[PDB]
Amino acid sequence: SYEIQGSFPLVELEDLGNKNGLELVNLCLEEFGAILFADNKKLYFYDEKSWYVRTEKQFRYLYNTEEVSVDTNTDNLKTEIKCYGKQKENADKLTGDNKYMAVVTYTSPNEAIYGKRMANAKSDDK
Amino acid sequence: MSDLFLELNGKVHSLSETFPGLSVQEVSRQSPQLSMETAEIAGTDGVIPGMTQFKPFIFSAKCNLQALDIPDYHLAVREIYEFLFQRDSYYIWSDQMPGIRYEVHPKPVDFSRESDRVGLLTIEFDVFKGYAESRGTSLDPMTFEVDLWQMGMNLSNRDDLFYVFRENTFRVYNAGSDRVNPLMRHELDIAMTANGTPTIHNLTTGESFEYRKELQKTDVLLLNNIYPLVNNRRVGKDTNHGIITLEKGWNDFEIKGVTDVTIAFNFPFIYR
Repeated sequence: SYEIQGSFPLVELEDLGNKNGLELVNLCLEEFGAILFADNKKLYFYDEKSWYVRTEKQFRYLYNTEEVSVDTNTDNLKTEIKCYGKQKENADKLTGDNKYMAVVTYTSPNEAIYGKRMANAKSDDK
Repeated sequence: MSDLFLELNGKVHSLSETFPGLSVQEVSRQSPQLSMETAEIAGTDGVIPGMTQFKPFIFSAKCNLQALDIPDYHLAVREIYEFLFQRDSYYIWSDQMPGIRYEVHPKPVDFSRESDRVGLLTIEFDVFKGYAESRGTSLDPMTFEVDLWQMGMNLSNRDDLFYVFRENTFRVYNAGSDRVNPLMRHELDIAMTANGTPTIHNLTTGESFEYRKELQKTDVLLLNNIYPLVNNRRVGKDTNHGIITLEKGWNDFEIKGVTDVTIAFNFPFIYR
């Protein structure tokens, strides 16, 4: 049995089905951004707001912690991206970005701290 | 006079009686090996103790062998080696404290040949349970003719100690130095016969064992260690899987849901 506790957006999907229960549950978690916790055979699906509960317990250095480690990676630090929408019917007859009705370049504000770091273009044809 | 008694295969053998040429000079017992599970946090002082535990220790007996002649000496040495070293652990106790026994395994000890017919020995038995236990269980009566109880076994000289009860609320006295817990590989048996659906509560410890079926007076409920049975049939699925424990000293027990209760406790005392 399943229970839902929270608010989630609508997601458009193609030919849903032909999968086991766990695959569909993982798909739900990845798409709707839910968090799954199971009371034995009863699966509760929360959102970020209703999952975490604030507590007065705290982690203090030299008091109840021994080794603290932070791993930081900046191999994928990108602040600019170019994306293309669907493809026009007269794609062969057209040239350049005119092949797509939707072409947009997004630049994050964090560029002001890191400069322009543009990544490989991603294409969504839907 | 000192002597050492060995319980092996259900038979009690006196070391001096079995080997006439061998006499026990002295016995001794290593102190309990206390060990706190320390946890260290770098930058702070000292350690954070966990739960104190007790490591296995050594019971030693200094003795000598006096033989008639050299072939007799060699034969006696071989026979002593055959007798002491067995496949499985056995029990030992001493004349000095004949009410406390240890489950032990022998250790390699070499004869020290001093003359052509005399040899000194210092037998060492490793006791691995980490504790000593009484020779008799709680079911044995506290009577003189039983010849089992001695002084220094923490017997309360202020009130009677019985381990069979006929009412729904009583007190049971654990005289040992450790809390009797079957989860710690301790020996503990409860035999209760009554009518109805039973529930046993140890108030001092705060534990509760619950059985969820009707019981008749003819059926005996036996909890041995961590196994509950009725008529020697496992019924763990029909219980709450709780287990009771006996704290040091007095434990207040209350039984609910049944009438004409007859409950008996059978466990040995844990010393150290």
